Amino acid sequence: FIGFHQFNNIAKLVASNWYNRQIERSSRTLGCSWEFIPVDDGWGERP
Amino acid sequence: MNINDNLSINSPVDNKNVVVVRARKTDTVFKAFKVAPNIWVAPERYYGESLSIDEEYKVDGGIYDSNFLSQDSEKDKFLQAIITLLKRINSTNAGEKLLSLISTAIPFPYGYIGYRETNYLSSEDNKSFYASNIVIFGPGANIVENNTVFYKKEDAENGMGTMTEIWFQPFLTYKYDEFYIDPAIELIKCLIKSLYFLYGIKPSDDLVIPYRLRSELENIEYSQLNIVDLLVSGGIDPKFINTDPYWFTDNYFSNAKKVFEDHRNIYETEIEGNNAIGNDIKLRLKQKFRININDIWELNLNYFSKEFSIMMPDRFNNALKHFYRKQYYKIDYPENYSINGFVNGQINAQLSLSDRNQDIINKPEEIINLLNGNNVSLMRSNIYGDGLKSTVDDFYSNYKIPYNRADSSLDNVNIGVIDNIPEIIDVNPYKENCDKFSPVQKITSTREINTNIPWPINYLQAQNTNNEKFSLSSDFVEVVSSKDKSLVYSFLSNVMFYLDSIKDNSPIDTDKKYYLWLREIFRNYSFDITATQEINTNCGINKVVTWFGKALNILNTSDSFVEEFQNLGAISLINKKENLSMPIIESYEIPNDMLGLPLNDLNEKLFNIYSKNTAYFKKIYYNFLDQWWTQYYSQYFDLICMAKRSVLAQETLIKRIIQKKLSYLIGNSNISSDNLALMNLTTTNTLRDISNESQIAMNNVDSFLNNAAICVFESNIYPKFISFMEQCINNINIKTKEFIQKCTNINEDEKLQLINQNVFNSLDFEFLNIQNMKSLFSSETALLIKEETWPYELVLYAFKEPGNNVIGDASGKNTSIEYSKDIGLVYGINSDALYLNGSNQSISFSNDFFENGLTNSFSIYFWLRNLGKDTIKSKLIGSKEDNCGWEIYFQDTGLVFNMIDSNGNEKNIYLSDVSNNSWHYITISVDRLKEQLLIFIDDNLVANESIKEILNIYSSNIISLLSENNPSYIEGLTILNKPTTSQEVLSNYFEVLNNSYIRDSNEERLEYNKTYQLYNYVFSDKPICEVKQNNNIYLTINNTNNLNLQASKFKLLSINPNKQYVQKLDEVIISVLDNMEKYIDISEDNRLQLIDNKNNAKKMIISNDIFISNCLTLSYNGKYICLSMKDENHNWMICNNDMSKYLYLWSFKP
Repeated sequence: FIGFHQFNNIAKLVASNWYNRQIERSSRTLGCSWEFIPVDDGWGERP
Repeated sequence: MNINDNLSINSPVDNKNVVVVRARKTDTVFKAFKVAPNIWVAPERYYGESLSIDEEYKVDGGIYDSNFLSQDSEKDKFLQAIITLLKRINSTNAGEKLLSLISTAIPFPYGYIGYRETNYLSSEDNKSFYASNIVIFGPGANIVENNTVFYKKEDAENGMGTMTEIWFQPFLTYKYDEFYIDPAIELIKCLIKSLYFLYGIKPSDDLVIPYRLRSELENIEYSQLNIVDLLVSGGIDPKFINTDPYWFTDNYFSNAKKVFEDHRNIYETEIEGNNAIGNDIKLRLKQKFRININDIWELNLNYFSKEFSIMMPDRFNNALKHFYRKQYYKIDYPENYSINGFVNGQINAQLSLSDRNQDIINKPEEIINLLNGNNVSLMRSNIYGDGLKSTVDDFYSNYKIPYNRADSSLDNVNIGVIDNIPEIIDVNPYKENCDKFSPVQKITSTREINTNIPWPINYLQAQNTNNEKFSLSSDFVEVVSSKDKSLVYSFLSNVMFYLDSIKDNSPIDTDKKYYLWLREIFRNYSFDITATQEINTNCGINKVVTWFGKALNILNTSDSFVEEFQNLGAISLINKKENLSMPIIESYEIPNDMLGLPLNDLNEKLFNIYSKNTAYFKKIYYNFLDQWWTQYYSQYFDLICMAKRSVLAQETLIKRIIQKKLSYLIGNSNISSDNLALMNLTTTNTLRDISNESQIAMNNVDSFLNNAAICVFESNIYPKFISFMEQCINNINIKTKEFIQKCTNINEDEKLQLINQNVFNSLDFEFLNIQNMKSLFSSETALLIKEETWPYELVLYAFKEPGNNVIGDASGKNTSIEYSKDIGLVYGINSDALYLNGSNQSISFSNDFFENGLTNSFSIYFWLRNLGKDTIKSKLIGSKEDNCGWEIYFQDTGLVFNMIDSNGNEKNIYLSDVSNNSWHYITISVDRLKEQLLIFIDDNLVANESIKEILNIYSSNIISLLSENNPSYIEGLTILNKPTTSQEVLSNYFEVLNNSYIRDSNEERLEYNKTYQLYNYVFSDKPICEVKQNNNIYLTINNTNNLNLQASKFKLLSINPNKQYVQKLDEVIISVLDNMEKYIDISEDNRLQLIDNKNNAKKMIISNDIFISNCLTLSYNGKYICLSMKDENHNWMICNNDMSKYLYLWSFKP
């Protein structure tokens, strides 16, 4: 799954099978869970 | 990690990483080892406190040993232990940053009369100085109390910063609920606090917030906690002080931020780039100031609790001495504890009790004297204080909520950069860098108080005996007036009733008789301890612990505690009902300078006042929430703790009863030696089963009492808030109306629109969010505990890496997996399935739970597809040793579930028709509380049986998946430590089943470009065939038996070449191979026909029914596909919406 990992002080986007070894909801804090935010008239800041 | 590992207590002095240094200005010297830049460990007792102290000064809960850490052997063990803990902390990015920060956090140097550092250790000859921020010692006088002290108070308060000494105790830990305290987090706490000292931000000793109302005392008195400890210690408590907006402040915060900037500036302008200074110092300083002061205030244990997945006490965690009597356990490094933390985690680590437990000093805050009518003492019980300082006096009354307002904190710490800063080598020492250390002395006052009514602490105490022989009794008065005195107090009704029913019986001789006894002992204990009843309350339905009143003597004067609690409400459980103090406000005046302003400006200026006000409301609410926590929840948490202690006391009684019976049979009986052996192993498993049951009960009292406390906030506190707020906005509304009328420069139409814009109503302050109340108690710890204690003992996962097949267990338990190297993986129902060839391939799972026993319950489930051939009985999966345990066999066309105990009693149950070479979901449920076996195949319940006749099934700790002689597929194998219900099975089965995939008749994924035959749900054995009518060709089924119509051959096609598997809502073209390739079209009569030209082919939408696993549906333009009425006789495939629902289900068979 796509997620992130610390390399030095950088958090780099990673695909890591370590996620696939995990059960579903674990904590609330995953690292492989994402949100997709489209520009929406209801929010409307300046891109 | 790269913490210095090269040290032992006998390491020679090199004057670099091993030194002998002076302690402050004293005549005393000590050996120190440098484990990291500026960070030292000094493996002896703290020098500053006498090891032998007067009896009067020994604090409650303390352990005092002058010979502890005296020997070289002990000192080394210490030094290695700390090194081990620092390694663990450094091995996680969060704690690695913490140590790195602390390393570079050197105190600010003084100026010329070049620069003079205050952080250094002096050699005895006083010609050599070693840079140190942090020095870690062993304990002071009290050997269970950790501590963090500052080298110089002044430098800790003034922004310069000061060196920090730590007193730590790696060798003892205690249990809190189900887990052992992790010394690693205990040390991280000391480390975080040193940040305050290193930065010179230590607050006044007087900056203190209310922590706990002392509801044990006759008078009104609070325990207080310094802001530093509250911010560092984590848990829930801080959420009440640290708020948005803040209802609590002090000049401390604004001033600390101020002085910090002063010092940053002195650095920026002067020290940085100054060649008279040198990199080992100025570079570190540069990093010390990359931080923000806020980052330190925001940093606490909750964060590391999460990053390290460490459990910690989350409620009043600085008051625990009052709520709890600690019992200490030895920790040996690295057998018990290593760089990964406790071996087998904080729950299941095997730690030995310390022989020191008996040396613990017991000095009660007050003593409850329970007399009778004749004024003579029946019992004397101890209540212990929290240790914190008190009052003085009431904070809430005299605190004014300010009207005018004036996650990750380690983000800005750079590990790489810091690790490249050469160590401080040439130190120019500042002479007076330290205070004479003065030890704290404390005399502990005790109150005696008399009562004719037993307090909860009385009822608790009556639940203990030191009598080797004792009897359970439900009469409290009889127990404490005992002329025995052998009686002990118990609420376990089912257990007492069972014990009585067998009183006259012939003694236990067979092992069978012991099992029948032990099992009933277990079931009855479970029934007694987990008892709950749901009731309707003011705030809802609450699941009440039934025995609560009989345990603590609360609402216990009725014949029923439950109905009395339903009657009187949540507030009736606690002793101090009205603690609230209406807060002092800042009265409301609108400036006289706005009286003549023009509209636009008047308008937008009242908008500002509007916001300030609504924010002010929020502050007030917060203040009420804090009082609730401090005054009210504190009392429910006391109830929770006492109730939990009651459960332990009862559990202990039970185990002792069991242990005596086992000990006795082993002592004198004719039971065979190795039968005794089994009995011993088995009983152990039962004692675990009893703890698991105790745990369910301790969760019950937590939910029950937490809900109650929240109900008290809605029912009692909240409405006082609402009263206060409508008086408040009624006032505000007045003053704002009076103000607007007095406005000179606006007209009358303006006044009315303005008054309207600015008016407040109740909705502006109705902040209650019940979900937020509830979410308070979900901490990282509560979550971690859920995940560690959930029913999964095995969860089998598998997937394909390049050049590798991965198989593992997700349960988070101790399960070990061993399997053939060449086992293959294939997509199953929802995931990759294991392929066992039947010949050489096997896989085995190892968990101590798997051995089962007499009293535990479990469930086994998995998906299985078997390419069924032989009828001969063959092991598939099971756990068996010495001919006990369970096995699932392949037999005939089905499975057999076999269960057999050590006495030879058996379940042998044939499950018909499981090898059709179609996937099936097998669920097996073993419930010892209901004595019930449940077996499900797919969505059906195939067997429901009593297992009262099956006793001890103890097997090996290994489950073996063999699948002898029958190549098969196995997927999602799971073992649970609890039984499964029919709702859960259905939910598991269907949830997994809709992943968007369409399936063939065997519930394998439907593939594009693969040849299938087509069947309608209503005639399941009759394939679709093609027949021509008028020089064109249609699709029907064969109702003329062997009319020798050939089964027509179908292939699904996708507009997308890359698409392999068929999914819900896909667009599809249906093709057939006859002579050439023929494609499906819809006629004008809505009858399907095979045509010549792919272009004309109709694109159909394929989908499926969520409850029919092997079937699919087909539609065009919203018109679904089905079978027509009889015609020829022939039944045509038609596109029509008016037929019976069953006719729209099809399946493809390969």
